[PDB]
Amino acid sequence: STELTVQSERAFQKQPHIFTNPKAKANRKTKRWYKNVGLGFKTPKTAIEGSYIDKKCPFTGLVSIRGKILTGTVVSTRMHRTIVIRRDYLHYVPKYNRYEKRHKNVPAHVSPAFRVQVGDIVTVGQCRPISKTVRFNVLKVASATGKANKQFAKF
Amino acid sequence: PRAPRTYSKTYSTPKRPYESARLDAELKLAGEYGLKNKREIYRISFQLSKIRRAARDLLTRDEKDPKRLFEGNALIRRLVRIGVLSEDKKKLDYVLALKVEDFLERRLQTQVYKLGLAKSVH
Amino acid sequence: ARGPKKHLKRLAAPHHWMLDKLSGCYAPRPSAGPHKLRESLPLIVFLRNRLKYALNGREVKAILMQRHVKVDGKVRTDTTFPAGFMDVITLEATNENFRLVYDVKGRFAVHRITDEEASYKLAKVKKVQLGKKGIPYVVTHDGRTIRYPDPNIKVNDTVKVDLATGTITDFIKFDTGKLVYVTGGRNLGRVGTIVHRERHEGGFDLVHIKDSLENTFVTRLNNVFVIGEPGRPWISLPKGKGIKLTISEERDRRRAQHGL
Amino acid sequence: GISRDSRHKRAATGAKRAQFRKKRKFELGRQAANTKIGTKRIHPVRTRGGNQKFRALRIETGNFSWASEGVARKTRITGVVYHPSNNELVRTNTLTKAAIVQIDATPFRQWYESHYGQSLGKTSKNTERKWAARAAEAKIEHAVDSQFGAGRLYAAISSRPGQSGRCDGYILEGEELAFYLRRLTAKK
RNA sequence: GCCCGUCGCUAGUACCGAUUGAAUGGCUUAGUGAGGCCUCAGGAUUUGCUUAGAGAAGGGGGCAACUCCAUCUCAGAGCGAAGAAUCUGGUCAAACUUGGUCAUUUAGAGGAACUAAAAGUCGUAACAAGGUUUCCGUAGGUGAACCUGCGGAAGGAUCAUUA
RNA sequence: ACCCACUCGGCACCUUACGAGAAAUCAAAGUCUUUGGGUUCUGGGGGGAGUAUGGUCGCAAGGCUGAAACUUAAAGGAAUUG
RNA sequence: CGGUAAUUCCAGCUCCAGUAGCGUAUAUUAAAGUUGUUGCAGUUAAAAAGCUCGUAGUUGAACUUUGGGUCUGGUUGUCCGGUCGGUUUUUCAACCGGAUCUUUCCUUCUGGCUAACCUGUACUCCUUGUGGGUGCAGGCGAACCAGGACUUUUACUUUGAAAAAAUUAGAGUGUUCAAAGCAGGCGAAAGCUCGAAUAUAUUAGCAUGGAAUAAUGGAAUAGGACG
RNA sequence: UAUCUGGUUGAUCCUGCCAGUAGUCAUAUGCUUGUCUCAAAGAUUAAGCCAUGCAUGUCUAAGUAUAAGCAAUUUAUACAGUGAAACUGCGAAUGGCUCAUUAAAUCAGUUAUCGUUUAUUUGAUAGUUCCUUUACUACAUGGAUAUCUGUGGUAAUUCUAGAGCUAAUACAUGCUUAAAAUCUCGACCCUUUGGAAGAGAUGUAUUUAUUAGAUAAAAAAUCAAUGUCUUCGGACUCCUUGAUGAUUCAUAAUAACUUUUCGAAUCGCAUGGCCUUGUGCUGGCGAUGGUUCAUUCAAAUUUCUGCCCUAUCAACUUUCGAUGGUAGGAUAGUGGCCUACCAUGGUUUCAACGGGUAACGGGGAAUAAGGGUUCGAUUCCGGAGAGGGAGCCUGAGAAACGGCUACCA
Ligand SMILES: [Mg+2]
Ligand SMILES: [Mg+2]
Ligand SMILES: [Mg+2]
Ligand SMILES: [Mg+2]
Ligand SMILES: [Mg+2]
Ligand SMILES: [Mg+2]
Ligand SMILES: [Mg+2]
Ligand SMILES: [Mg+2]
Ligand SMILES: [Mg+2]
Ligand SMILES: [Mg+2]
Ligand SMILES: [Mg+2]
Ligand SMILES: [Mg+2]
Ligand SMILES: [Mg+2]
Ligand SMILES: [Mg+2]
Ligand SMILES: [Mg+2]
Ligand SMILES: [Mg+2]
Ligand SMILES: [Mg+2]
Ligand SMILES: [Mg+2]
Ligand SMILES: [Mg+2]
Ligand SMILES: [Mg+2]
Ligand SMILES: [Mg+2]
Ligand SMILES: [Mg+2]
Ligand SMILES: [Mg+2]
Ligand SMILES: [Mg+2]
Ligand SMILES: [Mg+2]
Ligand SMILES: [Mg+2]
Ligand SMILES: [Mg+2]
Ligand SMILES: [Mg+2]
Ligand SMILES: [Mg+2]
Ligand SMILES: [Mg+2]
Repeated sequence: STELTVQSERAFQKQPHIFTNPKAKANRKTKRWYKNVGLGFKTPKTAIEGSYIDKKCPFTGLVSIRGKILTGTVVSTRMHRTIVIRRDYLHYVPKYNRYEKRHKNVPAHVSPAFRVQVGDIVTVGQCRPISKTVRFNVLKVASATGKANKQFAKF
Repeated sequence: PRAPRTYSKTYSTPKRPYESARLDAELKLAGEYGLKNKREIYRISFQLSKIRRAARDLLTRDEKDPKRLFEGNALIRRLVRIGVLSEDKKKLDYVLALKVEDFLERRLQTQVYKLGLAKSVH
Repeated sequence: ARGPKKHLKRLAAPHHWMLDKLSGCYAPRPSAGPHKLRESLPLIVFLRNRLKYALNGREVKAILMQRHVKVDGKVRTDTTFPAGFMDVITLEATNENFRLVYDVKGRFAVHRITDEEASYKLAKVKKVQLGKKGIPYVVTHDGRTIRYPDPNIKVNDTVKVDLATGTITDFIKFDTGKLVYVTGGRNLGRVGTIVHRERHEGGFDLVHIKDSLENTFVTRLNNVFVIGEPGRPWISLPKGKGIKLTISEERDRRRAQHGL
Repeated sequence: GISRDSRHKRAATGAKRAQFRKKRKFELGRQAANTKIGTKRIHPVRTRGGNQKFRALRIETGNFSWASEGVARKTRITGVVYHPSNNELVRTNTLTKAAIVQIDATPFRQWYESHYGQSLGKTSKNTERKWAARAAEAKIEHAVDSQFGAGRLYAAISSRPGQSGRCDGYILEGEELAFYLRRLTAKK
């Protein structure tokens, strides 16, 4: 979400230490470097076919996914390239021997490879500290459509 | 700061103070087996109760499975060596019924009297 | 606080010293070296509590100063050197060489080893990496780095080490059906065969390891140390030999064996 | 002094986190160098783990580099020509990473006169074959050629001159070169 | 018999309360800003290398640019290196100043309570259909209980009038 | 429009309670120490007090919300005989 | 309780309780099912909002793979001790698995090793034999890997790995007994020699089995599934 | 080792509370007190104040010695035995105490650093300093400064100013050094199949670039560049590559720089081996140092989940970074850690925010059927603090306080 412009800051952003040789004359021009992420996660072609740079993407960046591979649905999407994943869970309380439905929203960076909307479930890997709160990175929008192509009643 | 050398207030009072029949029954014990204090009795009663407490927490589990079998046997082994428990009874469920009177008759107090030597107990 | 810690308080003393609760506020902090704090064994514990060649720390200190003590070829005068797992401690007066190996319980043991075999030290990996001048080099979890290893000495695979010279005698690969000694907490100092290696992406490689008695158990790879192929382990192990009996089984062997 | 604490920053929600401990050394972040171009000077600093981490101060010169050829030289700087973070660093003329700058280009010529020897802006018998075998390899992207004639190429330094001490950078070529030129015409 | 209130005395608990109250601390406007660190300079002093002329009694192995030696050694002067106080911006920011503000404390004239009571006045409200049945809600009034409207309830003084 | 029998819906009585319940009584106030169908709410001796305060709501009356300090050995409930 | 016999005040003798201790004060835990998850009350004793709506919450009907066989591993009681108070089978048992076959897939392949004979290429070392194996073209793959492909996701529960030590429970042991402690034990008493356990800690994460329970999900514009 | 009694009544059964009852490595006190083992002990109130003394310093065969010190006697015609003093080294960031803060903070387990520093630790290791190559410091470069010699001050102080000498593992400079191979330069000949005499540069650190760091299998047609062997039809064949789940990783190259780091003008014991018979060239056992890689001790962050009371706190954060982004700046490093420009996010009744806490977290403690409650200042592990609040030097490690600077008290 934003989006599209590729090169549109005061600066002009390249994938650092990666080159698009002017002497050489390939069809792509831009050598789109990309990362195989591991942990059984497939590299989505929207990253490798696409345009955007992003430092903070796992695929098109130096961001290395590790550690806790959390999940949960997506509540908030409004900000630039990040998401807020709502990781619901229970909390056991022995003096009762029952459960609290607890909440914690997890802010998590989006590589624009994926299309993320509200009410979508999403696996998401811990990585470097991206930002203040965002220590996490969208890796797999599981509800890619979630009845998006199909509403639609009248035969 | 070597380490706190642990201890126990080992021997612990009953939960009322004046059950008349207990006050007599404790006197009877301190008279028969010659005990200077109530303490000497509660000492045995607790020391015993600790065993009982094991036996209950073993008999809750199935004797055939491990701890029940092992700790129970070792608990019995311990008692038969100390000589409270009979050689007729080595069945754990018999440990449960051991009583304070059987413990006292095993003390060096009494085993003087039971082997003669002293005469008249005290 | 404000940087690294210099003391080590006796209750915090890692349990497999079998350090005494009383008789000292402190424990000997194992100094910096090839083996991790808790996985090491400082020589004071070794020479005093274990072997009793010294009656106190003073005598250990002097014992190290006169200097027949030689941990892994070199001498040491350090009262708390990290003499960890596999570390060949040779006392030339008495000729009582000791390899450092775990008793089935977990606590280390005195193994009164030969002249003779106490001469190589088995050692793990760790790395495989390369350094400058493009030199490929291998590292042992159990301390040392050895240069120019055979290309197919891979990771979590053992290596026999010449020790006195410090090179490579030979190596044992890591794979299915290979005698493996254990160095992890609950399964610590058991021995077994290896059946599976659960790969696991990120969250630790597991290994399913049946003993002689064929009681299965699992550990992590890091806590596993390939002692050989089945039948012939490369090290002479203590009485018990990595079996780890049941509680009643140990009680049985004790109260059966009464030879006054 | 100028610390890098997560302690301050109120919080993720707002909760003004109370000042737990007096800020520590390991959290620190020293005064910004913002090195100029006016008489070569450097001071070092004793950082974490000892480490002499040279702070450049009024740094003149830095080895700015080609792409097509793959070369760099003892190359003089002229001035801070455009800085895409903050224009404050343009007028004060404070050199910084990813700042577009102008390169004396005489060393880029003198060495180019050997490499190919075709000249940019507008002997010996066996060399003439090495001269002939080389050359007509790189034609160069127009702006760089005119800037070669200007004596003022457009680099974009990529050292961190408060960390490094060295002010070594990179000649702009191709797309990024074509981009930063549009911003230089926008700023001017 | 029980008992309810007004009004009295004797103690104490809290309450409010003018105080332009007071304190302590926490935050906090504006102004100042100690001191270091970085930074712009600044150069007390210390010296190397320059062949820079000595007196020097072999100032390199026998009158002589010593068969001139790190030669006797200062006027050189040039070139450095290190380098104090001092000092131009920054920056961190104690603290003060003079306010503003939350929290907790704490004097406070006065008021208005509430509770214990030895036991006193004034009645005697309620409990018996308590001598106008009690109640509740809610208005008004009184010397106090209380009373009186309206509506309600019986915890009513009635589980009852048939055609 | 009745009679009579049975039925879904409504409003209440009689007897035994073997079931509840402190009992009065209750076919629910039963299926609860043989303790668990689901859910919301309220109470924790009496007073002080539905007061003080602070909200908040009201034209106001007042409401909603709601204290402790202090005080006291009983306050009750139901029934038994007088 | 105390107004001249006060068994409660105050003193002597008795006596009780505890005993080198016992009282007192404040907390606090128990008792308190007087805070209640287990486990309380609410017609009248305190307590059901005057009523209805109502978002969050919490809760929420039933329904999808059941049953039968066929072998095959154990594990204690039995049947004698077949034995030098212990051990090895059968006549038998229940109990817990495992493999399967039942309209039935347990995730599927691209290949490595195809262990094995479903074999039959020469047919026989050989009691009259289908007792027995030197043996290799088609080829049963579960005997393991090592890489894809893509997993409906949870809760739930399992055993596992981890949850520093002391503490806690607890095994061993003559600190004289214990409270404890990590000691100790036995020789010619010239040297040798056992130990220094085990368990717990269940909250979260990680591991693997299980698929009832509970939720969740899939093909109804089939843009569905396969080839 | 699941336990109840007295109390409202004329008496009854309840609701109910009070009262008892037992225990507290739970405080206090009141009596009383013979012994044995063991043994907490200024936390609670004032994280209030502190006389005095002490609690951190350290030398070996082995860094620096004409103490006008001690030795003293059968190595010193530069030194060698002991050694005050001092510089250098290292240590003083450990331990110890305490609990004021502090309520998603700390802290516990759990991960992670592919996101970093790490003296020490024990493992590893640098022919390339030279810069034209017919006469050059290398068998050893320089002058300082201390302790000292005195010259002194002061009312005080672990205050030290001047001169004279005097060192170093202190501080500066600074030599050798090949062979090969690879990359930039080059007297011509002979019309192609084109091919070379010979000159310069190339350690390690540093900096940015740029390329390699590969890998799902077999077989072609021929268009531009046109190479090897031609047994002059044409053949072309044997053509390189670590680790992880995962990289812009390890590592290797091309290009350079750089107020050009490092590459021993260091030290104690041992006195061997060849004679080209010089005092020649040679060589043992050690010490420290020194480079990045390792490891250890650690270190900073950081993942997940988890706190006591309060709605008589329902909104809070966002001017003065709140949430995100792009870029820089800084840092050891990640980052709203800081700065610019931009977007308007972020949390919340699954209690945000606020307040309270006679709150340091955890391990644990007491109680003790089960479920629990309350306590944890306090022997271990974390975290904080050293009257407050700041700021910093040195150092691997300090925002140190038995360091310093300041302001308040
Ligand atoms: Mg400390
Ligand atoms: Mg990892
Ligand atoms: Mg200032
Ligand atoms: Mg009337
Ligand atoms: Mg009346
Ligand atoms: Mg009346
Ligand atoms: Mg009350
Ligand atoms: Mg209680
Ligand atoms: Mg109740
Ligand atoms: Mg009522
Ligand atoms: Mg259902
Ligand atoms: Mg115990
Ligand atoms: Mg109970
Ligand atoms: Mg009454
Ligand atoms: Mg009475
Ligand atoms: Mg009580
Ligand atoms: Mg010396
Ligand atoms: Mg590449
Ligand atoms: Mg790299
Ligand atoms: Mg380093
Ligand atoms: Mg950045
Ligand atoms: Mg506190
Ligand atoms: Mg607490
Ligand atoms: Mg604590
Ligand atoms: Mg306190
Ligand atoms: Mg501590
Ligand atoms: Mg103080
Ligand atoms: Mg300080
Ligand atoms: Mg200190
Ligand atoms: Mg101090």
